[PDB]
Amino acid sequence: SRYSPEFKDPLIDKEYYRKPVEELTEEEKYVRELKKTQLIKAAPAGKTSSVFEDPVISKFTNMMMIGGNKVLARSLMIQTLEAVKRKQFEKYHAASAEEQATIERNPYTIFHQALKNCEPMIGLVPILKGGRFYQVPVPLPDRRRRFLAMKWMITECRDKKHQRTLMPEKLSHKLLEAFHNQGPVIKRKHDLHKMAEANRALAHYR
Amino acid sequence: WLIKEELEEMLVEKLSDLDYMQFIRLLEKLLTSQCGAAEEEFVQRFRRSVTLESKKQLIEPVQYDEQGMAFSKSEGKRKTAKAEAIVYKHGSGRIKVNGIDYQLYFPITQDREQLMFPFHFVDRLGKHDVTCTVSGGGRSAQAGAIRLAMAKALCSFVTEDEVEWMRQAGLLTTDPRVRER
Amino acid sequence: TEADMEEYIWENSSSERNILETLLQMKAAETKEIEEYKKSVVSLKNEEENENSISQYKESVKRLLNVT
Amino acid sequence: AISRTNENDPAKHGDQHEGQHYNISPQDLETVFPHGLPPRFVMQVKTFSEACLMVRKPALELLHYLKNTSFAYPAIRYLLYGEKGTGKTLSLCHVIHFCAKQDWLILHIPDAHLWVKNCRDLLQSSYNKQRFDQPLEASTWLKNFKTTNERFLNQIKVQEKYVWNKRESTEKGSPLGEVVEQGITRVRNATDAVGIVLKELKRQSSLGMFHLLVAVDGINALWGRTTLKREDKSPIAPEELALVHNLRKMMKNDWHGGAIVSALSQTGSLFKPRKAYLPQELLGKEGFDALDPFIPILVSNYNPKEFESCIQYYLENNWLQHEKAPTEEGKKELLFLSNANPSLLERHCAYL
Ligand SMILES: Nc1ncnc2c1ncn2[C@@H]1O[C@H](COP(=O)(O)OP(=O)(O)OP(=O)(O)O)[C@@H](O)[C@H]1O
Ligand SMILES: Nc1nc2c(ncn2[C@@H]2O[C@H](COP(=O)(O)OP(=O)(O)O)[C@@H](O)[C@H]2O)c(=O)[nH]1
Ligand SMILES: [Mg+2]
Repeated sequence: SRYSPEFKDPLIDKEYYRKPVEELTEEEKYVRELKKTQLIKAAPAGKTSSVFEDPVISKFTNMMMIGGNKVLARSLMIQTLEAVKRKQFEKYHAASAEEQATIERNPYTIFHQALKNCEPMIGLVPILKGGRFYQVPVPLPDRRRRFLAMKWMITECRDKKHQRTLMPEKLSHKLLEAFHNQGPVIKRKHDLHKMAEANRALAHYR
Repeated sequence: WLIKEELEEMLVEKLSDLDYMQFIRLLEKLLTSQCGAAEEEFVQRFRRSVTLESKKQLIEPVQYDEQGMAFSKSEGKRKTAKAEAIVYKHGSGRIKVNGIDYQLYFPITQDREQLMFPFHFVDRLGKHDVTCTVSGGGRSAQAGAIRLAMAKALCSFVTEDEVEWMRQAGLLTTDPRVRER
Repeated sequence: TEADMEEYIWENSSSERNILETLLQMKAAETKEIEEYKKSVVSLKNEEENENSISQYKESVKRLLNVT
Repeated sequence: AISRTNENDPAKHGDQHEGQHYNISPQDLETVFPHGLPPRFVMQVKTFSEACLMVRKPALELLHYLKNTSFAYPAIRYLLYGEKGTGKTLSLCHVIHFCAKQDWLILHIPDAHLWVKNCRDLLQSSYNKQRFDQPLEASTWLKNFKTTNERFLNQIKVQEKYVWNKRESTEKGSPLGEVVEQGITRVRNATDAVGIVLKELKRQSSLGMFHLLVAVDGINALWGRTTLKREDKSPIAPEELALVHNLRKMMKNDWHGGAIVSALSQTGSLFKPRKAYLPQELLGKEGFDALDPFIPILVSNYNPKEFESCIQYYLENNWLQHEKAPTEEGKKELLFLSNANPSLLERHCAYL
């Protein structure tokens, strides 16, 4: 690393600094004073003080990226968001008066909720002890399941049975299915929670 | 605090670790009390410098163009891209990159995000005019070099507290990450 | 030949013949203006093309064609 | 609704409507614009279930010129120019809508760039063996020309006997629609049917039967270059295409009773840099000589009033779903990221 150990990662939060000195506790006051002496790394290309910044969508874009092509990854992500928004508007205009109160048209809400509906609570760990591999259950950290939701979504949308359907249209359809607790990714979550229930005795091995 | 070996040099006597700690505890106890001028000089005898300038970023001086408009110039570098920005005290948010409007120079939305970051952080969007010249590098390197130059130039027209806030956000630090051999 | 030229000569040009034909047709349907028109055309053909030159040409052509 | 205007008749718009949106009825949409509107404005129409156009200074000036047009003088060439995605195509569409409501004959070319690239079925014209025909691209235009001007095709009547083949011919005095029909049925005679139509419309309009509007978007394609090749892998010049060669005759001001309105476009252009937008840069020497004298009208980015009204229109359609977009900080961020450019603003607001 070209940064020395002294350098600390920057805090881009714009509302943090505007917090009044009166609201500062003694501990937070000490942290603020300490940070002044410290060296800070240059903020990286990416996150910004922009009010539209969404770390989850940035991570999803980074995980769709291939070969450093971030322009194409972001183009695909924005096309997916636009397709989701247009499909929801189309479904909203064709709805009855009472059905229009339960149709979500905000694409960010749909994306976050879809990625929440695919997170597995428990997982499996391959562990060979007796000369035979044993898949023991384990509860996943929050980071691990948050990563797994995105990885499963991307892998499902890259499956080759989806033939000549361009990526944005596939991804919007998968997101809208997962929004309603349907589709192959929710099935992949359920079939993991079932293979981790059919091995609840091997947990003791861990 | 004076470190053990140079304390030995000052005393011209070899001394252990524990007695060094005892001396330093006495010095701290003296510092806590309402030490006077002579006492502060005595304590200063046993303290070298590590520099407090990490606190303070250097503020550029405000210059004046022939029309009488106040402005400030600064420079930045990212990978091989090198940028020099001129920020005018009063403006309407017009950024000119190499004599071209910024949205025409930077088609990609991300670079425009990068140019937006410094002014947006201090809530001064639409309140300055920028005339920058960048050279070398690629799209993102040029965007980052411009962003650093505008941050350094904008340091002149904000409060010292906002200068520190920009420093803590990583907006005034050259990024040293470059291609390895 | 015209292709060899590095300066624009308004006299005996496509622009000159076009504007003459247009004015003859206007007279059938029914100068400083032509001087300013040729100045604008020569500027656009020789110097750099900016929006100021384009606007100057627009005003000249509007006055020639009686557009307001 | 501060962003909307109830005066939905383009003949009565003035400077007080600048920045306000007026609605185009579905009937006018399907009649006047089978092909005119930009591809990404049609998406907005389908999503919002309405086609609302903002009234801007370019279109207002171009309408004020057309209202005071003397139909005895030769047709005047108006050229809309401006930076990329600034609103020149939609200003042209505004003017086309104004002229259609006053019973003009609309000769609208949605994009002249399509006729100089990516043609699979290129033929040699039987009428003239040194020119090529584009039956797919001419038959596609003929159907929509029939749709837009269905009324006049029976009132207008040809003035010569046209021979399609030894068996089939159109006799003098027949309605023009028949010719159109002959182009729509047998695409082999599509390009020949287009030229005849032009030959009629430029001629009879002089006689005074109707007022003709020649609206050509992406006009800079006619005097440029093509990416079309022969069988010996040689380049074909634009003047060797019959469809292009016949349209250049409409641009010359050797007729009266109409106006020629044009719009430059670097989008879809061939062998032009991205940042070229000025009339000479895009037209070329030949194109500028062909159009000179012409009136160039500049289209710019949204001014603050127009930008605020556009964002208010999007909000009134509930098209900005992000919670921070309505706020003032969000509007400042949108303004900076787009720089008030209508196209960039629309694209960024699309996924918000
Ligand atoms: N008068 C207008 N009313 C409503 N929307 C407009 C108007 N002008 C521009 N826009 C918005 O800008 C987008 C792009 O505008 P337009 O299609 O007219 O581009 P253009 O200036 O012809 O550019 P290009 O060179 O890309 O063809 C339109 O889709 C619409 O979103
Ligand atoms: N198939 C066919 N096409 C015709 C006939 N007459 C005119 N056209 C077409 O309509 C256009 C009329 O425009 P014109 O001024 O005559 O151009 P020209 O080729 O130089 O003679 C021509 O380009 C032809 O393509 C005709 O008698 N038969
Ligand atoms: Mg256009």
